[PDB]
Amino acid sequence: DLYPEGFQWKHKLNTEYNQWRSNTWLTPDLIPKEHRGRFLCNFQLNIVAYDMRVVKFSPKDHRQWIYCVLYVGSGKGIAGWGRAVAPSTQEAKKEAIREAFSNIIAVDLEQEGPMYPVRVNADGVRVLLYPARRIVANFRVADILCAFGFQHAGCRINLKATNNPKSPTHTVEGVFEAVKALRSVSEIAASRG
Amino acid sequence: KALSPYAQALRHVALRGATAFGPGAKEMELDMLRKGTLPADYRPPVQGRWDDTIERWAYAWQFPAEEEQD
Amino acid sequence: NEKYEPWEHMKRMGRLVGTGFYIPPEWYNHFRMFPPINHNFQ
Amino acid sequence: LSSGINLGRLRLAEQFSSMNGWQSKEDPAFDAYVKERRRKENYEAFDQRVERGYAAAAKLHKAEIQNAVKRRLKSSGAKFTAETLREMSSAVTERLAWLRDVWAQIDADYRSGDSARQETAAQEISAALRGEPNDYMRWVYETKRELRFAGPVGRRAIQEELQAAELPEVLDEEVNRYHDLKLNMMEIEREVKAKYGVAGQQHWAELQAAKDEEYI
Amino acid sequence: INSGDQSPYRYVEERLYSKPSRLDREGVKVNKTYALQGLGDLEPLRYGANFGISEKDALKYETVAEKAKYMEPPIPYSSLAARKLAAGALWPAAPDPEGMISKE
Amino acid sequence: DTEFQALVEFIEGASYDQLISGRRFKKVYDVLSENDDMFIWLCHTAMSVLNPGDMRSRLIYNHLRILAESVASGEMTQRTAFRFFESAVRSPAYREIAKRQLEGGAATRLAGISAAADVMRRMGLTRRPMSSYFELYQRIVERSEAMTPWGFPPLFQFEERLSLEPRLKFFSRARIFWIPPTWNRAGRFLGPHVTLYPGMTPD
Amino acid sequence: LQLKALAKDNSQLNSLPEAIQLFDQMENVYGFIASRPHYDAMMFHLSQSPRPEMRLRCEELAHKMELMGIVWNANTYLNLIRSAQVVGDVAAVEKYLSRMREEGIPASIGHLTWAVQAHVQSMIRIDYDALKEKDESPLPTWLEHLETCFGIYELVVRRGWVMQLPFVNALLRLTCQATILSMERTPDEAETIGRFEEQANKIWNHTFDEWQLQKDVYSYECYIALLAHQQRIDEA
Amino acid sequence: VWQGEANDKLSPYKSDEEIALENDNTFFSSLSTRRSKFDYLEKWRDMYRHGTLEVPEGPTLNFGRTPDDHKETMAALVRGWYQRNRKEPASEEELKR
Amino acid sequence: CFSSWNDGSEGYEWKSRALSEKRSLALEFLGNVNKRVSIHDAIRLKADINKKAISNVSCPSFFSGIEGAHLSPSDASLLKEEFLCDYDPSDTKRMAKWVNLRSETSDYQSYGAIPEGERSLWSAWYLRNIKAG
Amino acid sequence: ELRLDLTAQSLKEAWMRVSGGVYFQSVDEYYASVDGLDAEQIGEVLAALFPELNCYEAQALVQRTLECISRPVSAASRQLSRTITAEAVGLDNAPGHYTNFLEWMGRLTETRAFKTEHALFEFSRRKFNRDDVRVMFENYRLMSKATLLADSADSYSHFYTVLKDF
Repeated sequence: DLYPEGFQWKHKLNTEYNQWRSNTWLTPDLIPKEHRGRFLCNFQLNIVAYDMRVVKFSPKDHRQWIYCVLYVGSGKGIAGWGRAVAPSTQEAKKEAIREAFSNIIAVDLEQEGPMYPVRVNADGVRVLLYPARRIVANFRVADILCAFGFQHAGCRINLKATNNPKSPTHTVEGVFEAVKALRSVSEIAASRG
Repeated sequence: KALSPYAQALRHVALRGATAFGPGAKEMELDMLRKGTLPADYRPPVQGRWDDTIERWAYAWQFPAEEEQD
Repeated sequence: NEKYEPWEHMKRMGRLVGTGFYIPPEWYNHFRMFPPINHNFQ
Repeated sequence: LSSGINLGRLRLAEQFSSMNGWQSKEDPAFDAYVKERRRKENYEAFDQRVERGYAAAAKLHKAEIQNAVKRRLKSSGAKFTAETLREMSSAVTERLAWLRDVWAQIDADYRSGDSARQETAAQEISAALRGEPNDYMRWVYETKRELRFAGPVGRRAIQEELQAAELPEVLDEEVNRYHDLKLNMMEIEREVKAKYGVAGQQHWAELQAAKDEEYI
Repeated sequence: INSGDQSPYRYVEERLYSKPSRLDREGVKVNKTYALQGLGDLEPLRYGANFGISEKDALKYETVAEKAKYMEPPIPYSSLAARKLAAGALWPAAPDPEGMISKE
Repeated sequence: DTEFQALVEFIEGASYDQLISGRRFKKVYDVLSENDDMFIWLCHTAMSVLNPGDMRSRLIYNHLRILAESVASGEMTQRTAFRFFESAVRSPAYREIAKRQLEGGAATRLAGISAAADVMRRMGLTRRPMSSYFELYQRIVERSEAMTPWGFPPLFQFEERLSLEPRLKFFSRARIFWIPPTWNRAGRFLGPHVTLYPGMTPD
Repeated sequence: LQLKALAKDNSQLNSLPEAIQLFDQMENVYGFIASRPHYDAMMFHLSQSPRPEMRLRCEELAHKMELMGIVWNANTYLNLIRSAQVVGDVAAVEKYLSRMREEGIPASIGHLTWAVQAHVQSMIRIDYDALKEKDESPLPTWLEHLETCFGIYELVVRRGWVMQLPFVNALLRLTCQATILSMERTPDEAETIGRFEEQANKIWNHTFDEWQLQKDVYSYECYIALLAHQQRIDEA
Repeated sequence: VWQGEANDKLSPYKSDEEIALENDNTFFSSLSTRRSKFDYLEKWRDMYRHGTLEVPEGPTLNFGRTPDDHKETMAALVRGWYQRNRKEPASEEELKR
Repeated sequence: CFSSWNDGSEGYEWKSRALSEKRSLALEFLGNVNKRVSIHDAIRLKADINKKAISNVSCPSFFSGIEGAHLSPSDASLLKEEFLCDYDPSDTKRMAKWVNLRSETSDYQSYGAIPEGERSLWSAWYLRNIKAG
Repeated sequence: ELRLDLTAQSLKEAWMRVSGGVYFQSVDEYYASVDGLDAEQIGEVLAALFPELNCYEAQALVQRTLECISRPVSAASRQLSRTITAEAVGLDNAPGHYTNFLEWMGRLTETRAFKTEHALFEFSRRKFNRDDVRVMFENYRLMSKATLLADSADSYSHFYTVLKDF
């Protein structure tokens, strides 16, 4: 929503005639206060994983909540990823979406990708992001590279040094940590002079 | 706007009328404080020396230094 | 932790605004003219 | 480097260090600076409630101009460059200058001394503090849309009538934002039940009957 | 405070400092009202609204190392922290010194 | 007038129930304490101890003024603003300026906080137009950031680590702090998920 | 001195990012606080590029200058007029000329020279394709831009000012650019091209020796550009 | 005058002395050298209190408040504009042509 | 009468006629398909006949039109304006604000006035200018 | 205290009899805090009219005459000197700026807004019983909606009517 503040007419509503109709779950408080009325681009949701987690409140009471990892992203260069746990599915999706909007980042799409190899690693997961003229990744990584708008890019993830290599948050966390550590050409040229 | 300060002064008195040449806003506040008819949301000009010190601090944060070289 | 830093937050806001599809708040341009005070190089 | 600028900065720093060296009738240059600043402040200040109403109206106008630039860039699909930021800041500053020139009249009427002028100025201040928008802005948006959609005789008539009336520079996106808003149903119901009586209630009952027939 | 077949000290301790109490403060829909509702400056600073620790953000981490890794640093100062600073309640008062008297 | 609405609904609810409940008082304690005047008073108390003639103090003053206006506008959240404030406070230049103001003797921090209250009145940084002077009185007559010798609240998060080390006795010498899980009996409800803090007990 | 040398350096392409990085290295790493000569040497270099980010940098630098207790002078308004003229913004130049006389700072001849150059660059950046869609000739806009600057030339001889070489060079640039734009946009209107060429020859042939001025590299540059646009290769 | 400076297209290039010579050329704009808006306001303040300057009570330039504001500012300037256009032929007919 | 002109359910026999006229005009402007016909010679002549039939109708004037054959400043202003100004172009435009020329037809005669979202029969777009005062 | 306030009030209206009507204070003479009578002029009066008057009582009298001409005399800086000492704020060698602040804060305390903000503060600190809430219910029910809108035009009049007893 691009209009959080403005003239509030009494004879007229706050809604417009040609407005995109919302979803069953989409509420206007998902985007936080510092990002409200700032994004000029529409976002698309992609779910990384749903999972079932037993949550302990008391020694006498254990609930079974749902834990969801996702990432939101637009093809114009802005994307973020999040994860949250909640008693239901749509509540986990809402809280993970507001977590993904809380941790949003961006890149420079002048070259539609990197211009130098970025080899980074978190604890165990080692991800390389190298330049190319095509997109060289598996589908779970190619979807994230399309979420950032990186069409001329290549990404390779090694998960063998992790404790749980089959965890679904490791690949998206590694791609976001490698893209976050990538410097643009204008930033390097300004740093050098 | 590209108005001359002569035309800016003429437009100023055209916008404010005859009260532009009368008392200031804080003189009206001083009269309302002395007569006793001052509302609660108004800040009362109760002490002149300390308000002078306050405004001298707030204008000293923008006061230019002397860069002239003899 | 150094991943939450005013220079890192300013760089994140700068590369967020540099897409052209994010609108900068007033504190971004007001911190470009008045940068945060660094402890280094002293 | 013991230069002129560095020694000037050093004596400025030691002058304002304590409380003593910068008070009244102590340094003549700072006294002349504060005299010129208070001289300008004696002319360009308002009443405090006038300043609060101007702050609320300026916040609303700044938000509306930023929403206009958002609507233009959302419809055109272009990027937010530094040139659009320069244009938006220039439009915001000229609208704030126009709002200062408007609220100078409300400050003059609030400090005039007449009963009707002070009551109308208090009405304007209370309307600005509650967040209620101006009817002048509604008339300005409507006459800008009618200037847009009229032919050349009507366009020349509106442009010749309003050339001397100091109107704000309103973008097309503000008029489109005002026009594309849906109207409130309950306010129309209250107006049709206050202006007309039981005939208005029967008209609203047959309107709700037509609504429930279209629901079928 | 109504005891309910318990000692009142341990009952107020369970209603203040237990895990379902602080999770009810964050908002979980626990069984029936494990935390105290109306407290002013007597509320502990761990469970303030403007504090930087939220257990709803911490329920998605399965390990203390993940909580030390991924969580944000806590908010240092708040209004309740200002009231406890004005009251001097940031550190408890020193009791009578038991180091050299006796063990009676 | 949301605080007056909370006050009158508290009054009507407590007169309807014929008791002073916890839900109604928690609601009005949350409505009366949602204001961001605390962080604005932090920034302005840090700005008060500066020097109006020094250029470095002018840089720090404009930085903290922009920070307070950014919090008051709602465009910057609280935690990143606290990061900016603790980075501006921990600098050696700001501590040097505070030490010079302490060693002066006729310090200008009182006129600083008075002009800060006037600025918060004029710029609309408060909830009510005359609340800043009562908050100034509260900062002066009570233990707060206004009576600290350096101009920030005295917590260890606003002090340097090199000064934090030789004074305090923490876990091990020579971020978020946790109890390691080898302590299976620390307290009644104490465990590894309970954080600890260096210079305060928030419990 | 390094920023003053980088402000006129044409040896390499990277003079402006080198100046930006040098200013950042002076402020952040060296710990020096920028004075009026640093701000003037930086804003004079930032006023040469018509990129909007560099103009925004110049405006934020002028705002930080006026916020840090360094008041604006004739050089600061001259740098602002230089930054506003390279994009062809006459409205910002007129607002700066009104703000300069608001504060009592007198406008010298260089401010009116760069105001004439602002009129030149505003004649350059007319959207001629939009006027071709609306079937509007840009001839009255060219006549307004000519008569405004000739009114300025009648103003500078009425105040008794000593006539400077860049002012007459700006008038010659204005007339030669009007002739070039008339040949480019309205090629069939030969009488307007003849009038603009006659005014350009009047400025080139009589106005320089009227004020006893000697022609320089820029004066020959504008006339060589005019003769090169007319495909008169031997005279050029 | 502010409507004449907006359409002059030479008023930003003119000094204060040239516009003050062009508009009235009298003692009323004479300052006796720094020229600004507040100097004219300070001079006209003591010209009002003496009482050599007469200023009508209330804002004669009205806009922004009511949707019909150009009508009320036209009704506040009919006397001044009519006297401005009719007093110099009164001086032309009083010199006994 | 005069008391039937104010608000508050007074003058029901003519207020319900005006509210039914604007709705029935809105229903035939949108939901009547048979009115979207190009005009022919039967429409072109008979509308000109109906143009002249309304122009032949003269309004019945009242008895006001019948006539036969140190002053105050307010009384002398009325006599001087009647003799020196026989035609006033400024006052005849003040009549247009009171009469509000083409009140019920300019709602549909304007260009782009009615939006597409309010083009249904249940929609209340003819009630936007109703102000109780 | 009653001797010095009645002596200062006696000199104020005796000055108003001889002055002859109006007395307007502008901005600049407010900033210098000079009233119609100087401390030399008032101290000359107290030495001439009152023979038996010692040194420290006479300068105490000229202090109260200067503040009674400007505003009504408020005894609040004497209480603020006890709860706020000089070295706590940082003004040890500036007694003039210390006393200028104490009457600036003291006259800021006596306002309706300061008593309102203190009442809203103590309401948040939970210092009321059921007896205070019930009388606040009677103070709110006596205000009508027309009376509430006249009080809500000011920022503190609708709060103070409920919290007057508190």
